Amino acid sequence: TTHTSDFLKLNPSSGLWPASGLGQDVIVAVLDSGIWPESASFQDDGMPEIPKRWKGICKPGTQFNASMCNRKLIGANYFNKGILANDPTVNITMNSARDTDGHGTHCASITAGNFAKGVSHFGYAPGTARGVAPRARLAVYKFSFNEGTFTSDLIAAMDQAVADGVDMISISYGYRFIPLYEDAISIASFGAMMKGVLVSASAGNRGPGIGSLNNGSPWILCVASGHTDRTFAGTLTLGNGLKIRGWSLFPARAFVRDSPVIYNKTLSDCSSEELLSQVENPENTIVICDDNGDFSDQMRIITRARLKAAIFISEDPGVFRSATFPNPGVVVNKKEGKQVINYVKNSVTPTATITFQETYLDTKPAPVVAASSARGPSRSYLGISKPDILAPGVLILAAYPPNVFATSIGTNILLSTDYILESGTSMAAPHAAGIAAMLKAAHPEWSPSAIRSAMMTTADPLDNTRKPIKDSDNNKAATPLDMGAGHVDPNRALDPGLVYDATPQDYVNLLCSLNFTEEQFKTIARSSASHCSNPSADLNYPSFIALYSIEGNFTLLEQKFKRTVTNVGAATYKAKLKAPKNSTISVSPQILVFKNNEKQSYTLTIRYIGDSRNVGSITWVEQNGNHSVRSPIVTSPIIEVW
Amino acid sequence: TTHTSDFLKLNPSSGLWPASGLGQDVIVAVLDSGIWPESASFQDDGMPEIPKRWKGICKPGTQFNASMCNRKLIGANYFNKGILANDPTVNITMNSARDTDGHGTHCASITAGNFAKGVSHFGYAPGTARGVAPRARLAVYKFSFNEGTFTSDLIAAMDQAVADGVDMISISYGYRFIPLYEDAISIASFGAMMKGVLVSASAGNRGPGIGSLNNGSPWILCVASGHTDRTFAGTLTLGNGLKIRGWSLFPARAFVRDSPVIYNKTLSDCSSEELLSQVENPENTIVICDDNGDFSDQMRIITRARLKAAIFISEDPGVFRSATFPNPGVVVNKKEGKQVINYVKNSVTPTATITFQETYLTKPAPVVAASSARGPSRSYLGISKPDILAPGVLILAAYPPNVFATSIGTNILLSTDYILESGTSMAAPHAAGIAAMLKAAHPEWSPSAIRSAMMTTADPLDRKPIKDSDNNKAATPLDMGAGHVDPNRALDPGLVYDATPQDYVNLLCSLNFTEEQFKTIARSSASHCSNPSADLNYPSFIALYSIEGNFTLLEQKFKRTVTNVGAATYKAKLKAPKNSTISVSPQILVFKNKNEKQSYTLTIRYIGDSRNVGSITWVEQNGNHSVRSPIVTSPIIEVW
Amino acid sequence: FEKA
Amino acid sequence: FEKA
Ligand SMILES: *[C@@H]1O[C@H](CO)[C@@H](O[C@@H]2O[C@H](CO)[C@@H](O)[C@H](O)[C@H]2NC(C)=O)[C@H](O[C@@H]2O[C@@H](C)[C@@H](O)[C@@H](O)[C@@H]2O)[C@H]1NC(C)=O
Ligand SMILES: *[C@@H]1O[C@H](CO)[C@@H](O[C@@H]2O[C@H](CO)[C@@H](O)[C@H](O)[C@H]2NC(C)=O)[C@H](O[C@@H]2O[C@@H](C)[C@@H](O)[C@@H](O)[C@@H]2O)[C@H]1NC(C)=O
Ligand SMILES: *[C@@H]1O[C@H](CO)[C@@H](O[C@@H]2O[C@H](CO)[C@@H](O)[C@H](O)[C@H]2NC(C)=O)[C@H](O[C@@H]2O[C@@H](C)[C@@H](O)[C@@H](O)[C@@H]2O)[C@H]1NC(C)=O
Ligand SMILES: *[C@@H]1O[C@H](CO)[C@@H](O[C@@H]2O[C@H](CO)[C@@H](O)[C@H](O)[C@H]2NC(C)=O)[C@H](O[C@@H]2O[C@@H](C)[C@@H](O)[C@@H](O)[C@@H]2O)[C@H]1NC(C)=O
Ligand SMILES: *[C@@H]1O[C@H](CO)[C@@H](O[C@@H]2O[C@H](CO)[C@@H](O)[C@H](O)[C@H]2NC(C)=O)[C@H](O)[C@H]1NC(C)=O
Ligand SMILES: *[C@H]1O[C@H](CO)[C@@H](O)[C@H](O[C@@H]2O[C@@H](C)[C@@H](O)[C@@H](O)[C@@H]2O)[C@H]1NC(C)=O
Repeated sequence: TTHTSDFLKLNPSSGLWPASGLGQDVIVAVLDSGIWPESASFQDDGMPEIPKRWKGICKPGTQFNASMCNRKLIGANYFNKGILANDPTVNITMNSARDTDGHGTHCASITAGNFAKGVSHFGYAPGTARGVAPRARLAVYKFSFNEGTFTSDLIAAMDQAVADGVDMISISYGYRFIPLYEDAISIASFGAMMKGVLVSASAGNRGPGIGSLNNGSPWILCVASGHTDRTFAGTLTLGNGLKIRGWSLFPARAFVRDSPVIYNKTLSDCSSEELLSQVENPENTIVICDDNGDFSDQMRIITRARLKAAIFISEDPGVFRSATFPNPGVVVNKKEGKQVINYVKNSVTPTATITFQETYLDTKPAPVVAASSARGPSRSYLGISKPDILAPGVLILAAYPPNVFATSIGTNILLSTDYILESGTSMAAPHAAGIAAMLKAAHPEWSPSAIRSAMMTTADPLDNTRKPIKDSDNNKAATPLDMGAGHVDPNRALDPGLVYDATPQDYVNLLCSLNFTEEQFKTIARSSASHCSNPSADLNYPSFIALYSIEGNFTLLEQKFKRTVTNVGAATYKAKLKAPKNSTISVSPQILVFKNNEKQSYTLTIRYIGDSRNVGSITWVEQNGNHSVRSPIVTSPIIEVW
Repeated sequence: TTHTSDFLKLNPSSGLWPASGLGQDVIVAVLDSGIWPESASFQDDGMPEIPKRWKGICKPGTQFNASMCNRKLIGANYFNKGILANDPTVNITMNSARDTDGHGTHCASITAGNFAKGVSHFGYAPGTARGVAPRARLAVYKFSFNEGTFTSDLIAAMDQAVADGVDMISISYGYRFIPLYEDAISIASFGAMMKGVLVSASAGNRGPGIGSLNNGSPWILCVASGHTDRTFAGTLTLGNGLKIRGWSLFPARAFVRDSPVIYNKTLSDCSSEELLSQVENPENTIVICDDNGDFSDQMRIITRARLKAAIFISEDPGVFRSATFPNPGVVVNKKEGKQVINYVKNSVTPTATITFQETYLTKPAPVVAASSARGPSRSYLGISKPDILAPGVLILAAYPPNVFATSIGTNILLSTDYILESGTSMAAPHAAGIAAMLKAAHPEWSPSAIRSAMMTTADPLDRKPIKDSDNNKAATPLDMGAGHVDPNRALDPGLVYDATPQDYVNLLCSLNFTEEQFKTIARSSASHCSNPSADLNYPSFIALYSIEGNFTLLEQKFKRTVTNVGAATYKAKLKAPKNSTISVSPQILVFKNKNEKQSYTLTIRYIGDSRNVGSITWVEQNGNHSVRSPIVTSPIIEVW
Repeated sequence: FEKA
Repeated sequence: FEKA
């Protein structure tokens, strides 16, 4: 987040930031393991008085008193009843909203961290840290403790946040293998939606297997994780002058200059401690490791042996998500790996030099879907496409508790920090939640469904090379089941031209269509609605999915989707269509004329056959304007639902 | 140097700084291993135009072209003729003024480094770095190369500096075991003194033995090294709330919290790698090390064993001068060591916490470093040395970014833009800059006079007498000269013990060298000299006594001439060294106006057996001026 | 549960 | 000789 807001194009001059006053007049709630209040990110240097609308408390507890709140961290509350009920015999070490894990502090700062001067991750990603919404108000709701995390506590946290009058909810947690009426986050999310509060939730980190995501509910903004254009450097220079910008996250300014490099196939595997222990003068020599699919193990074996450094040959994506680099060294791709190994064989006295703590903001292509980001379709509900949108999630810099394990050097030295790099959809969601909040500040009347609409139909499915965003796991084009509508584009979302709006009643009608028992139904809708005589599964969503059974014979199928679009811009749009491979699509009308909040409907129809998830889209381009309302379309097999 | 200037009381409001313009119009030459030009300490942000008087060159060379100089680093020159002449078969890797060692860069920044924002030594001593004279112009002269260091190159370097018109010379090098007429820095320094250029040199780091110092010549400002009031901390907190501020310089924000601690006499020695390797879960356990006199070996054994951390018990002065701390740990004194050990013995599950990268601003201070070389001068006993005390222990200054700085674990070397370094090398450049500024405020003052001001105004107290770190007793003039430099006062001394180029010739003349040895030192600034005189007008006194037989009452008379740089009158206050009497005449000096000279005679009657100290102070009657000169008795030892 |  |  010393660059993220720049990566999103946010700025003080124009766009969402100025339009929303950096979200100063809005409030976002963070449901996680609590917060570390005294962090610079949670101070209130440029904060105007607290909105009178707010009356949330600063609940006292262990090492936390009711004065721990300010005009930035305006609310603090924790929920442990679930843990005590489960066992009253438990001694809760940190019985308050104070964070003893880090997850909560990291998310909090990512969403609404104040400007923090001169921070970094041990020299990497240096600069000023700030949340996607630097002036948004923070309300911390801790339901996750070291002693345990309980569903009921989670639900109690949200209910309280919604009741407090929160504008937005951010939650980086997910559960899998359970039906809706057993899905805590979803149950509460429904309540939040019913009361005009959008919920941004991580998609999960168990990708890239099909339908591996969670929080894939129609009334939740499901977020996926992408890489940024940021990279961390261990510049590698050989004795022959060859210079290579490899990868490295060694947490210190190591000094490895003109050291002897060796390449010995008998150990180039870097998997034997016995072998590696046989390299004389291991403290002044650099050993080269071949690609064996397990870099992290190599790093371990190298760190144990105490080599001056190691040159790791690997292109495994997992390497570029981890900040675990306890020993000096660099990672290089297959080609570069050969250049290096060559130099060494064609020389006696082959040496090398590696510098550290270098961060570059030029990577291409970007963004890119994280190989571990959970993938749709939602096994909670195939009916609607998930995830919804993409956001920065790989190695994000944010606040962190100063008194907990951060990273490591050698085998015995643990390091701590105020700002650390962390990866996952946990880092992505808060980005969205913050943006969702600023949109809500710019358009106070917009509903949770409309705001999610502005973000989706305005998203960008192209990377910085202007090509289709790739899936890290395969390098092919990412699908909607990978990145939803695409990468968030705040400044555009501020002015979407059209929106696919929806109302609480619309979600009730959708809920009923699920055909649960009335007890199950009530389990989910609790008291926001009552068992609902107009079922409807065709929810007005800003995206389309076409499902096809995979049991038996496949046969040309046909689906029709009815949509209503309300003009938030007088203007007329023409529909541009790109049909998913092996299938046809048609809209009607094909044009939409607007006189001035006016609503207007249309119907999309797809003729497809199953075998494989193909993608297409439908964009409503303004004729006398520059508005473009895009919605992804994807075909999908019908997999086992929970 | 993020604190040093504050420690000296220098500031923009009053004193030397404002009166000197931070030395913007003055030039100090640095003779060392070169410099690293791109450093922030050598940029020229708030620097006015280069004084037209200057015409020094920016000599091109390896990785160094004639555009490397600016309004700060106004001169860069190197001298390698001695090396090549010695062996033309040599391939000098860095054939220019670019520093590949660091010593030269560190010294240059200390004396006149420009303001540098947000720097530190791996988290320690953070802040803005700046030379004692932030706006003095830098003239680099490299005579020390990786391939070698030759006397003739040193002399060639000084001669050029003096020729270039430099105002002051700073040199942090020394040679021992040679007579004056074989002493490189002394020969060149004599020529410098002859031409109005004061040379500041380190006393050496071979203390605390008697007469261990070098550069102890009458025509040199010999500088000793003292501790500041800064300290670096690994705050130690025991499981029982006991909090102890110990010492640590581990170069990273290590995380050791609520970790198990053990005290076990079988390994408490911390000398056996085999024994220490028997402690299970060594990676999550803190071991206590007894004081065994070899802390640095314990640290080696500990680091090699990969223990979470270690609590070292020690008060060895060596520990507080080193930045070698490659493993998390804390050093505690003997008392604290007993508290920690007790807590451990009276507990099952004793735990400890230690945080790092903490720096605090200690009593008493300053204190003479145990390794700071001591007098009397074996180059010339007659004149007390060293001359003055200045900060030299763990000072922060610029450093080459591509050389070894410090270490973590046994296999990880680290580099830095700013590092902590100790020695008389750090102290000399402090005096050099101060002298440079004094010269800016008084453009007509001679090298001898400037040294006078710096000495007669020095502070002997830290409000007690400055201590010798090696023994914890009062420091002698042979330990710290006149005392700790006090720049602001030095600006207005009231009276100065001045001297002329002719005075030194007369002194050299009295040594009775062969006319050839004499010429070697001269060497072209004077001819072989009909008014020999060994009583040089010096702002200090030393009474020597032979130890080659029975000890009998001895007497010594000193003749001095004090000029008035302030109408005024002074009265002489006397404190005679132990086991001796002193007296002065006249007892009162009257001045009718500025620049008037007045002479007096001090007389000591003493007996030897042991270096005793006293002093003479001329206190102004209708003012606040106090001119102080130290007096020390000393045995006559082997001279070179 | 899983904290993502 | 020695550099200090
Ligand atoms: C929860 O906290 C309790 C109070 O701090 C612990 O009980 C107390 O433990 C002390 C140290 O063992 C002991 O001095 C106290 O007498 C005791 N009881 C009270 C009322 O303070 C408790 O520890 C558990 O129960 C105690 C009695 C011991 O038998 C231990 O074996 C237990 O750990 C804490 N509970 C836990 C699970 O840690
Ligand atoms: C490649 O790695 C081999 C395994 O580490 C090296 O052999 C090892 O050499 C050790 C001393 O150099 C010796 O103690 C080990 O027993 C031996 N290990 C094995 C599995 O053979 C090998 O070094 C060369 O071959 C060995 C046997 C000795 O003859 C050395 O003198 C040779 O250099 C490595 N190859 C190299 C360094 O070219
Ligand atoms: C000093 O640098 C010279 C190069 O500028 C070295 O001589 C050159 O060394 C090259 C590589 O060893 C070789 O290809 C050149 O033919 C040779 N000659 C010249 C004119 O450059 C010199 O190295 C020494 O002398 C050479 C001739 C060889 O005999 C080397 O083995 C010698 O080390 C360098 N001198 C030293 C002491 O390194
Ligand atoms: C104090 O340090 C001693 C040296 O490590 C410990 O004794 C060592 O115990 C090892 C097993 O823990 C054993 O392999 C070593 O041979 C032995 N070393 C020596 C020099 O005897 C000692 O541990 C105690 O004494 C040993 C012999 C065992 O009986 C342990 O059970 C004891 O705890 C360390 N601590 C103490 C309290 O002695
Ligand atoms: C509430 O907690 C704050 C946080 O420390 C307390 O204020 C601190 O008090 C300690 C005393 O141990 C001081 O060291 C800190 O400097 C204080 N900081 C601030 C921001 O006040 C405060 O005293 C606590 N209130 C009560 C009633 O206990
Ligand atoms: C020498 O100083 C630096 C260090 O190598 C060089 O970059 C300079 O290069 C020359 O001048 C610079 C400003 C730039 O125009 C470059 O293209 C030139 O080659 C060089 N400076 C001079 C004055 O030669």
